[PDB]
Amino acid sequence: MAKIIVKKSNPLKGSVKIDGAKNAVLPIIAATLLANGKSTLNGVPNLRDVHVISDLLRHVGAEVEYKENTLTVDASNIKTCEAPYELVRKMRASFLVMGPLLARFNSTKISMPGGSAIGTRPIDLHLKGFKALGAKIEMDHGFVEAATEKLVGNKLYLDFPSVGATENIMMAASLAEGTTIIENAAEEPEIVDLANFLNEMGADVKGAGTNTIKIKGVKELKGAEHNVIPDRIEAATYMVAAAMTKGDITVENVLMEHLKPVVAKLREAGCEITEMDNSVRVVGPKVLKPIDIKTLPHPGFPTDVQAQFMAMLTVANGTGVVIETVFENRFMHVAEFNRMGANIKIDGRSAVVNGVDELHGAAVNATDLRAGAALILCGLIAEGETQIGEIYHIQRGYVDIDKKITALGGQIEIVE
Amino acid sequence: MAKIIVKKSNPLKGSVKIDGAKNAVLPIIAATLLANGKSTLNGVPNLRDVHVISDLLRHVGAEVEYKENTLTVDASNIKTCEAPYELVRKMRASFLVMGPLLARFNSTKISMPGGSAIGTRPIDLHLKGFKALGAKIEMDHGFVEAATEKLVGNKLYLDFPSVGATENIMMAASLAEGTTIIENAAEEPEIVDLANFLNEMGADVKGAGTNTIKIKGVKELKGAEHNVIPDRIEAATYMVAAAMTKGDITVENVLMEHLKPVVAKLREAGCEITEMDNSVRVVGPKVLKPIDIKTLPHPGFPTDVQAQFMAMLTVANGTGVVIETVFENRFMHVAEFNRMGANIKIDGRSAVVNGVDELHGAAVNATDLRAGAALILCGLIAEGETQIGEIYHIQRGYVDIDKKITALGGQIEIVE
Amino acid sequence: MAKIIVKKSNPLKGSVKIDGAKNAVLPIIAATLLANGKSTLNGVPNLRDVHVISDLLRHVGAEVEYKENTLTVDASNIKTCEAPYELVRKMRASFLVMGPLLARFNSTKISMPGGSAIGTRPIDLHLKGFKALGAKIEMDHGFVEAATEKLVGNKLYLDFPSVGATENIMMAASLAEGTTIIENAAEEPEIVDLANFLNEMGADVKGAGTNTIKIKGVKELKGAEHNVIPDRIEAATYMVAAAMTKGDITVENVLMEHLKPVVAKLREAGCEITEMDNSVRVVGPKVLKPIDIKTLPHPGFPTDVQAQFMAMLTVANGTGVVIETVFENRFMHVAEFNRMGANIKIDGRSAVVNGVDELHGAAVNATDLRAGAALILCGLIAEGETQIGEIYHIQRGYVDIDKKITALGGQIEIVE
Amino acid sequence: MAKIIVKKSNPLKGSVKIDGAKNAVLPIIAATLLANGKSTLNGVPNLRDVHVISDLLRHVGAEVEYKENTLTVDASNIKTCEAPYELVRKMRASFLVMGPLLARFNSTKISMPGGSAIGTRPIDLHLKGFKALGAKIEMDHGFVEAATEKLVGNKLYLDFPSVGATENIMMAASLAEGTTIIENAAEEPEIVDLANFLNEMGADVKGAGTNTIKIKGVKELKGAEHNVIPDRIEAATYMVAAAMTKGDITVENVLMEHLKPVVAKLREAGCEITEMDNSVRVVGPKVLKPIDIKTLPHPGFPTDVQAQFMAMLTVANGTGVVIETVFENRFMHVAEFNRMGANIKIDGRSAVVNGVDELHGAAVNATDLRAGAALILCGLIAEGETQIGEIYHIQRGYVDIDKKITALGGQIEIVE
Ligand SMILES: C=C(O[C@H]1[C@H](O)[C@@H](CO)O[C@H](OP(=O)(O)OP(=O)(O)OC[C@H]2O[C@@H](n3ccc(=O)[nH]c3=O)[C@H](O)[C@@H]2O)[C@@H]1NC(C)=O)C(=O)O
Ligand SMILES: C=C(O[C@H]1[C@H](O)[C@@H](CO)O[C@H](OP(=O)(O)OP(=O)(O)OC[C@H]2O[C@@H](n3ccc(=O)[nH]c3=O)[C@H](O)[C@@H]2O)[C@@H]1NC(C)=O)C(=O)O
Ligand SMILES: C=C(O[C@H]1[C@H](O)[C@@H](CO)O[C@H](OP(=O)(O)OP(=O)(O)OC[C@H]2O[C@@H](n3ccc(=O)[nH]c3=O)[C@H](O)[C@@H]2O)[C@@H]1NC(C)=O)C(=O)O
Ligand SMILES: C=C(O[C@H]1[C@H](O)[C@@H](CO)O[C@H](OP(=O)(O)OP(=O)(O)OC[C@H]2O[C@@H](n3ccc(=O)[nH]c3=O)[C@H](O)[C@@H]2O)[C@@H]1NC(C)=O)C(=O)O
Ligand code: NA
Ligand code: NA
Repeated sequence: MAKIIVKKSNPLKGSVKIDGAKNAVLPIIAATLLANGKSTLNGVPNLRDVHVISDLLRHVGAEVEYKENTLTVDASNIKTCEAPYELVRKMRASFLVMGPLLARFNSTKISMPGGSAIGTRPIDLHLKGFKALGAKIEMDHGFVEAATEKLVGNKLYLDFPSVGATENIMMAASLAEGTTIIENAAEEPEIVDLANFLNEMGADVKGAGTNTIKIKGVKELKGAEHNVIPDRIEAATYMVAAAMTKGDITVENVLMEHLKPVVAKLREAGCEITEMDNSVRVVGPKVLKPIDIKTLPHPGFPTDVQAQFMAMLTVANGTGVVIETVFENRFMHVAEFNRMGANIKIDGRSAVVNGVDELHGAAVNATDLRAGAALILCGLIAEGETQIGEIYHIQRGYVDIDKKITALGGQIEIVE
Repeated sequence: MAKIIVKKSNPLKGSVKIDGAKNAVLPIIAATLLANGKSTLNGVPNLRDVHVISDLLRHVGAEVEYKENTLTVDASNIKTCEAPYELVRKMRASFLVMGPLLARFNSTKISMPGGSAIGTRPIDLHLKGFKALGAKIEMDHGFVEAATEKLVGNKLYLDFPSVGATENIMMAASLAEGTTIIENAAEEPEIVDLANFLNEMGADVKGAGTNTIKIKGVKELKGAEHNVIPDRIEAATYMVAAAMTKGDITVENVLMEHLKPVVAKLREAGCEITEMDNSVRVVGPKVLKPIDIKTLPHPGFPTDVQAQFMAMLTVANGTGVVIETVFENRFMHVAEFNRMGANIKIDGRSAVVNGVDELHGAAVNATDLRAGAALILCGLIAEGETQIGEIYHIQRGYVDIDKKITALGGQIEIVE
Repeated sequence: MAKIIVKKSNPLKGSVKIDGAKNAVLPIIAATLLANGKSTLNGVPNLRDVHVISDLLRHVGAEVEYKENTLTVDASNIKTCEAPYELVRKMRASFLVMGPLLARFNSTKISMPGGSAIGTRPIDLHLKGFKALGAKIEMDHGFVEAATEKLVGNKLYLDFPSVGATENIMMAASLAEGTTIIENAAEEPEIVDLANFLNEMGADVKGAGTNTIKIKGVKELKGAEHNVIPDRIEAATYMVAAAMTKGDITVENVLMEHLKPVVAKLREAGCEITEMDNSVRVVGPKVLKPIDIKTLPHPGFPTDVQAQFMAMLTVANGTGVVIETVFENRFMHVAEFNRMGANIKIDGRSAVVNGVDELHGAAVNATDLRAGAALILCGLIAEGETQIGEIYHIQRGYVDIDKKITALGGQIEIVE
Repeated sequence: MAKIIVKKSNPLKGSVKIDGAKNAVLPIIAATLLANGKSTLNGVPNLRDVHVISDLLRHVGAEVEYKENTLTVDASNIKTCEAPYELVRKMRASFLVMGPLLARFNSTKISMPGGSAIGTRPIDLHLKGFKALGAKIEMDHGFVEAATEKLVGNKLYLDFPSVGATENIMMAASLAEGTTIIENAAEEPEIVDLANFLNEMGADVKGAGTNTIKIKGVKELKGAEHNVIPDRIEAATYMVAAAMTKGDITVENVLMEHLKPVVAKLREAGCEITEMDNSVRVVGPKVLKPIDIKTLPHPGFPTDVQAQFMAMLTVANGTGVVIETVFENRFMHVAEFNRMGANIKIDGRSAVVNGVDELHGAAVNATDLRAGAALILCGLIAEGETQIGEIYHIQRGYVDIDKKITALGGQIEIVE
């Protein structure tokens, strides 16, 4: 089956346009279900996970049309409030329809996400929020059912500033009676994009991007046009590629505000970075300085760039430490980096990376979306040729990574 | 040497006035050193750590006067910029004079804090910030020296949202040339109090209490009058005491905004809590419901109430899990709780508490400030009599815990 | 693709014959490569991993014949000393030919194992041992090459009592010049079986099953007949099944010595166990008592029975804690147990299991060999019907689990 | 109060005689209580912990005489079976009288050890063993009481190969009716010494030093003469000192068998070591090679030499990783090493040591016995002068460390 073949490449040089954020668009597509009427989402990346959640909206009865980076949804006449096992198994962000459906129909039944490549990932905080709003929860043969006679706003506290739980609870609260306060909310940029979209539909959401979000429920929402924010993780991926290849890359169609920790850590590693209004230029250092990273809730260093920064550290001039506080098992890529000649040792949530002279091409498997992209970065600097398998992991969340890297001068090819 | 003797007590009932926040006043006292002139701090708790940092200010040449909860400082004619080993060894918040002194005199030499009861606690992020402002750092025989020809504002990123580093860097940046941005800042309420005080002295600090703080340096600051915020951890301590003793306590002179996670978790445990403008009433449940807590940066659950909530969980109706993400070794109290008949097992950063019928009085030692207070809470509900040793831990950060608990109907006595 | 369908079942009752140990036979098959001549292995389980390593022996030029639980190997005329990427990727115990090949031909090149379902699993200790014997090591594009002018016995210390490293080093040392001492050796029963087989071929291996193994190299080894020990993990799997289903099962063709920790922990959980010469009877309790387990090197509790004991604990009468010290990510099954209604929370290497009334059938995926078998145990007691996917994990290491459970009265079927 | 002053020293050269093992003698002194009659222990180190447990034996009514490294005990006419809070608080090995007293009198009451400098250290496995022998356990106000109508031999499984629990259970089982089997026993050399002493008194203990110990109870034991084994941790401490100071030291009166992992790791670090019958010569390398250590049950690397090897690694030529699997909080020394200019970062149970050019003298505090000795090793190589406080930690478990290091050419002094 399919492989990505990467060869030792030239320093990457030129411009790359960044697509719309996967992780903004998935909850915003779920949010269209809140509205009686038609929404228009612009800047939608052409990704498999977008098509899967589109098919979930079709399954519950919304009218969905995608073309040329615009997705329309008419949720006027939703029929059903069940998310079947196969769709949640394919893509766990499916779970984000639970909030909207519960809010629109007072009842929903959603397959409970199972194992994940990057860890045991419970959805307890989502359900905590729904119960605080007056939903009763029960489990039936792998499904979780939530039903109420009406949602009522309430104060609720998130034990962890969960991105997903913040999204699900915000959407449910938008149509509740009264005022909801989400304490210890996720501050991620995608949370702000979602809130903006809810407000464009007629909601009253304040505080998004802060530690506390206040939602005053409205009786009804209407379809609206929204421009999705740019993919900050894709941007970061190309910024790291510039660092690792000692290249010079302008990343176009980005928001600097959303890239703060990545910019800071790349500068600490030796990069020369120029921040502009809609773009950032990254020039890689001649010698990579070892740095440490610790993944944390935004605006701490993002776990979605952890594997990619680890890959950069494998040829840094010294010892770097990576600490993963957000996910349990997000080190499955380490053994693959080691096949390419890295010197990485893990214990618990920390990985000690001892920089080597260079990596050497080898047959490797992507273990997950961000680690696969990290193996592509390894393959750009590794001597010889790298063959990456299980490439569906990559293809589900990066638009045309082969074409974008090809246009920056790298040697990469998807073969079937 | 001295002991606190606690006996099985009546349910606590009545009102308790909360003192000024230890952890607000210590950085605000350090901040008085920034000003050429005299500051007046009202609501200063009469605590040993206040007197230690006062003596540190005396050592560098400030004029300090304390009386009846007001502290005045005239920092007009500071002489010296060295913090000696004995003062930092006695109280590690001593380290918070480094920022002000560096800013006022362009040079400072500060003993580097050593071991701590609750963990290995580096000060690397403080120094990261100072270097970003143009300070050169070097180590000399246990001291860290930082010197510059002038501080210049800069963007800097905190790998962890460190309370202390946020404080130290904010104070240094207040007199720097140009604009400093602290990304991934601590959002703790004490950070806001400090910023307010800097602004009262003439500074330009915006964003405090958010994830990003922007400081535009000014050439000079002037002494100002400030009212310190109330001690949110002391308040929480009494709120827990109400829960554990099945009492009914009004905590006076508090800010509900600062107590959000404690209020939420006590309500989840079964308490009936009434939030008012300057006070909160806590009525304890008849049966404590087991809850889980996870310590996190504000507004996540505070590590300073972790031991005290653990103590509550030792008689809860089931199994609770405590996860300490902020400090490394903040479980030294567990063996002492176990001497009183708790059923607690730890591995790594998690403690599994299996609720028991009741605790039984025993001879125990406080291991640190918040754990000692937790042993007092255990002793209020434990059968018989509890004798607590190493009480200096407690006395350094609680005002008259014997008198306040005595006025709420508990049986407690300090003996010499 | 294929599924195992398990339904709520009767208590299991009757006898089950245990097959030969997967984990004894794989290193013993690698060890046949040491001998110039023909070996005969009896009690070989008819498992996919046996056929994969057989094909690896074919690839290097040994003559291999399997029939009716006997495998013969003639290693007289080995041709090549390379283990290709596809065979090691399929089955990482492939790596165990490195020791024999290095010893027979003074040179070997072996693909370095990559990611594993249950953790990042380096092979550094294997290479440490080979270097101590005089091998030079280098990496070439995912392969590790080891070559010497002659192996010479030496003292070497294992940082961890690695099963695989102990096996690989013992086999290499059997043909070395002089005496090797392996300090901090694995004491697992499979290590003793291997040593016995080496001695049957003419080796001089003493201390196997103790913390120190002394090998005096011989110039040549000869094929021998060996009876492989019974599969202690398969036995344990059926013993757990008896406990969980409240059944009464005699496990036939086992060695009690190898089952000590499993027998002790099942008795602590409430089982009535009768140890006999070649068999053990397990009668399950009416109420399962919660127990804690901590995985450790033999004779500590085996990590290969961890998932299966976790599954038992999901319906125990209280709270049990599972601590995995041997493998990093061996909790991927937890999310699947949770889909079936378990109440499991993990942090770091510990899992807190809060016993529930009963499990409920659901669609689940095996994540690995021992966890898949654990999902079958869940499905026997879960209400309704459980559908298990990714069943190749199970089928690679259990002989006819459907037929054996069917003969004990359970309802299970493999469908294609 | 008292300090140890160490100055940058010459390479250590000469011979040092090692004393009797603290950790052998403490359980062997407890074991004298088993015998009706008089025991004579030779090679008893003149240590405070020896005098504390001697006073515990006096408290229960044994006749104890110490002189010139011989301790006699007549346990003929024991009166009482209670270990008071003050003696256990002073020295937690006090707990090891519980087994003997329970066995001699069928009843005992022992204060339950509280907090410890190096971790939360439960005694649950001790009690598990006693209950398996027919003892009923209950807690009374910090004491644990264990009583039976008679101890009866039984099989019991240790979840962890606890040194203390193995000792306590072995001593209790020596006078039980029938045969006890301890599965997953501690294999530490001190366990063998104890068993030898029990057998010298008339017991029947086999398997000590293996993973399984079988005790056939006898009705009565008689006082015997015993020669205690040498202190393997003291020996290791001086061996490390040779490595760190680039010296050349013969350690006299040792058993090489007990030092295997320390010898292996020092050789991996670059030392030239010569093993002899009663002694070992260690010559330190010119450049220390970084190594990793992982603490484990014997014969894995001992946790009691972890701090001392960490100290060696602070000036090694590269990055070493220390992993502590045995104790929870055994990193309290790290902040003190950092005051002396080390570069150590911890997360969870792992410490990353990044070797520096040299350490620099500073005021430091011992946190515990083995860490204090490690600070002395730091002070021998640190530039200038090191002042170590809280020296009682050191003095309780090292005989005349000042005099022994002075005789090897180091500059050290205890001042009062
Ligand atoms: C890996 C992905 O990207 C992830 C990204 O890594 C994380 C962190 O920034 O935030 C999103 O996941 P998420 O919403 O599942 O993440 P969070 O809920 O913040 O999870 C972080 C931590 O919270 C825990 N968590 C989350 C929810 C909950 O109810 N309980 C809970 O314990 C998780 O198990 C984890 O330990 C992204 N996904 C989307 C669709 O936005 C992906 O799903 O493809
Ligand atoms: C225990 C105390 O209270 C503490 C309270 O527990 C914590 C957390 O809320 O915030 C203050 O400490 P702090 O400023 O030292 O805490 P933080 O800097 O946030 O430390 C949290 C975490 O960050 C780490 N940290 C901090 C600074 C740094 O340069 N590097 C670093 O790794 C710490 O080791 C720890 O793992 C309080 N002290 C004062 C005077 O405000 C006490 O010092 O008495
Ligand atoms: C899961 C399997 O069964 C496993 C079983 O779980 C373990 C533990 O009992 O022992 C065998 O693996 P193994 O030989 O790879 O296991 P070990 O080497 O003991 O690994 C235990 C620990 O040591 C570590 N380890 C091992 C070798 C090494 O060079 N370095 C290292 O750090 C591992 O990563 C792990 O953390 C079994 N496999 C066979 C074929 O005997 C399987 O491979 O199917
Ligand atoms: C630090 C000391 O030396 C120690 C030495 O570090 C350790 C490890 O080698 O073995 C002796 O302690 P010990 O008998 O208390 O140690 P162990 O019982 O093996 O403890 C190791 C691990 O097992 C745990 N443990 C032990 C007993 C128990 O019932 N439950 C339990 O969980 C401990 O908490 C720890 O995590 C030494 N003490 C003596 C008097 O022999 C000291 O007490 O001064
Ligand atoms: Na844990
Ligand atoms: Na770690």
